[PDB]
Amino acid sequence: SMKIDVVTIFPEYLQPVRQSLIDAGLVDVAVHDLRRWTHDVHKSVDDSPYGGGPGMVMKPTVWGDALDEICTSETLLVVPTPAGYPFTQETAWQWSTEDHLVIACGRYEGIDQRVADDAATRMRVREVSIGDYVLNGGEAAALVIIEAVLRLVPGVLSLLEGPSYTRPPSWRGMDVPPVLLSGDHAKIAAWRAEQSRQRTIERRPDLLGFDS
Amino acid sequence: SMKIDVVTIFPEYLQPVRQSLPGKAIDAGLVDVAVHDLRRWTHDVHKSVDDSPYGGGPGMVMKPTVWGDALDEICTSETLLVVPTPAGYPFTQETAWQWSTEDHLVIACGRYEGIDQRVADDAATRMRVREVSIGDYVLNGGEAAALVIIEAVLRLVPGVLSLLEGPSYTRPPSWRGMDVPPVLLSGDHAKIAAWRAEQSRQRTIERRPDLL
Ligand SMILES: COc1ccc(-c2cc(N)[nH]n2)cc1
Ligand SMILES: COc1ccc(-c2cc(N)[nH]n2)cc1
Repeated sequence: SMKIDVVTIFPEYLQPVRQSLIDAGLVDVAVHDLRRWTHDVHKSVDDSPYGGGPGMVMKPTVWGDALDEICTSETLLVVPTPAGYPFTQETAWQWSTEDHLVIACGRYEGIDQRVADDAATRMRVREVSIGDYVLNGGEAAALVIIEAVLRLVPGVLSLLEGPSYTRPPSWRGMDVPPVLLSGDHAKIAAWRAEQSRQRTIERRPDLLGFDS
Repeated sequence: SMKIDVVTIFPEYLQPVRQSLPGKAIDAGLVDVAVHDLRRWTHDVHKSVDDSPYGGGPGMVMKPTVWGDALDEICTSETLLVVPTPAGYPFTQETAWQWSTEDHLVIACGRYEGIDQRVADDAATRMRVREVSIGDYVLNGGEAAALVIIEAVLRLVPGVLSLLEGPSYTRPPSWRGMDVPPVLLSGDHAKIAAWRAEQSRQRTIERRPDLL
């Protein structure tokens, strides 16, 4: 059993998770509007940065009140950010056995650093990046993290994968590799091992300890 | 002026994209995103999109005949065909900048174990094809990756909407016992810039030593 809470100023962006990645009852996912923890009539969640810079920063006060209500000492607080530790398959396996994830989604130029720092005095906190590109906010990263983690949960139970094929054996004058039709398990395993190592050196040489 | 077509068996998953697009950019004709149900191009009464893998293995493979008809209708010679896959070349910020000046992106979203390799190989004989990964984790299908790519590319198109960045702060100057670093309130802007550079250097050493 896992519970996931997502906090955001754009709750509508999280609807793609509504169609189960939940239907079984293994996991429960809930989405919260950050603005519900404001108190002024304009529901202001942002202010200009100290020390200069472009754009706006999310205020710590509103975030602190939201996390106070949602989190406990058992919670793993997840904060997507381009400046984070890398989120990898290893991370996904680690988080797949957690009881409670809370994902805090930033907008504007980001969240006041004291939010994560205050939270770390009460619970475990992980600032993470899902890849070396920049988004407008954390919501799409939240969807990626939820999908990668939930598929590993017990109950929903290196090198690059090579190419796959299915019927018909000839299509537009292009043939499925004959070894794959041969029924020879040893030869098929060897061919697939070689396609994978060939794809890896071409596309991801870093995975085998080479440059670029 | 960019057109994006997305092809998927789960069209509702791409809901956040159309919802995040400002009317002004659509009205100005800067961007158009369209989502297509792959089952529109199936041949049989059961609307089949998958079949068993040649050479054996777990799961299923998406049929080349269905995908071939879909891409024949949607793509032209000027199309950049994007195929998300864990076995792809890395999608990075430089990729996003490159794709931001394209006239037509088509994103082919896989499910099951992937798409028969002859689909991409045939398409590459008449248009540019890019198989790409958005990070070193595995998803159930390409839809969440399509959301990430669309957001990272379109935020670089005007008006559509090295080292790691250090921490950001805003009001109040003191919160839950934590003060904003006094240098940021000093009015010494050369010193502030040097402080930010050192914060960035330390964060990069701790979280991303690969960047150094
Ligand atoms: C403003 O709030 C955010 C939160 C997260 C991101 C992000 C994370 C990654 N790997 N790319 N972009 C950007 C902005
Ligand atoms: C079966 O269709 C897909 C398509 C893409 C993926 C993917 C891409 C990345 N970076 N992780 N997972 C998985 C399955």
